[PDB]
Amino acid sequence: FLQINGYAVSRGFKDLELDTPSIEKRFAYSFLQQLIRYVDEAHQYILE
Amino acid sequence: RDDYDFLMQTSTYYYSVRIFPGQEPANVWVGWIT
Amino acid sequence: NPQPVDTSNITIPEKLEYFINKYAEHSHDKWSMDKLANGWIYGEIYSDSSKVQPLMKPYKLLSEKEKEIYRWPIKESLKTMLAWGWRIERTREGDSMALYNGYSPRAIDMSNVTLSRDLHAMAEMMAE
Amino acid sequence: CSGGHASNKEKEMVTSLFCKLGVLVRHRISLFGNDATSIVNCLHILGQT
Amino acid sequence: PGQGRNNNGLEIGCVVDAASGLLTFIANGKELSTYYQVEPSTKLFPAVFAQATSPNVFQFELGRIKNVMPLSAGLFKSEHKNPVPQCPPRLHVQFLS
Repeated sequence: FLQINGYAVSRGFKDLELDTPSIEKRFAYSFLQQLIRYVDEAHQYILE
Repeated sequence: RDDYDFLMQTSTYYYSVRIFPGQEPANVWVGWIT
Repeated sequence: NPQPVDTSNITIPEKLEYFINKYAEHSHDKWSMDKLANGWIYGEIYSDSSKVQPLMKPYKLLSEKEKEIYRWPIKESLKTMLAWGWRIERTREGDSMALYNGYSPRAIDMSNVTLSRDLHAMAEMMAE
Repeated sequence: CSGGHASNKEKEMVTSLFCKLGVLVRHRISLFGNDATSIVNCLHILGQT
Repeated sequence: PGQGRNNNGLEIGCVVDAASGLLTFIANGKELSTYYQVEPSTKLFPAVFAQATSPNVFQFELGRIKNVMPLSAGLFKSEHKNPVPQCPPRLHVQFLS
C-alpha cells in the first residue's frame, strides 16, 4: 500500500562513504598486519 | 443497442488489453505493429 | 528475550496521516467484505451469537472509534518504522493523486503486486 | 584473470614478514621444540609465495 | 486519472478503422489523445510490449464495444459479418525471439 500511494521508504541511514581506494581495509591487509604484530611480539619474546 | 445494419456496414475493429493490477503499466505498452 | 524497539518518542506527521487514512479505509473495506463473505447479518442490534451487526457502513460514515482502532495500530506501525530511522518520501504523482481526490467496492490484489528485495528484508525485520 | 591481486603495500608487507620470520628462525631451531620443522615449512611456502 | 491500474485492472482498447486507417485508443472509457494514421493496405498486428513486474502480466481480450465489430470479424473472412467475438485456434500469442 505504501508502494500504491507511491511513498518510498528507504534505509534508516545511508552510507556516508566507503574508503575502498584506501587499501588498509583489505582482508589480507589487516590479517597480515596482525600476523606481523604477533611475529614481532614473539620475536622479542624469544629474544628475552 | 447498436444498430445491426451499422455493425454490418462498418469496418472498425476493436480489441482490448487488461493489465492485471500490480503489473506496472509504465512497463506495459499496447498498440499495433507491422 | 521478547522485546521490540520502543518508539514512544516519535510523533506521526500529517502527510503520513493522509496515507494512514487511506490505508485505514482499505482496512475497513477488507474487514467489511470479510464480514460479507462470512455472512454476518445486517442489523442495528449487535449480537455475536445472533451474528447480527450494523457496521457495514462506509469508512467516512464508519464510527470514528472503528476508524481509530484501525488508525492506532497503524500509528504505532509507522511510529516504529520511523524509530528505525526509515525516511518516507511521497512521490509527486502520489501528491497529485491526493490533490485530485457500476460502482463496485474492489480491494487490491496484494499478491499480484510485487515488492523489491530490500523492502522484503525490511518486511522481514518489521515482522520479527 | 578473474581479478583481485595483492597491492604493492601488500607485497611490501609480505616481504617484510618473510624477512622478520627468517630473522626469527635464524639460530633458533634448538629453541623451537621440534616445531622448528614447522617453521621451516612455513618459511618454505613463504619463499614460494 | 492516475492509479487506474490500482483499483481495477487497466483496460486499453485499440480501435482500428480499416476503411480510413485511423488507429485510436480508449482507456477507462475515454479516448486518449494519441492517435495514428496509417497508409492504405497496411497490415497491423495486435501487439503488447511488457516488462513483467508481477506473476500475471496481462490479458488480450477479443471483445467488442458499442458500434465496433470485434477483432475476429476483421481477422477471419468467414466471420466478416459475425458480431459474436471469437478466438479460433489459429489466433495465438507469438513472442519475439
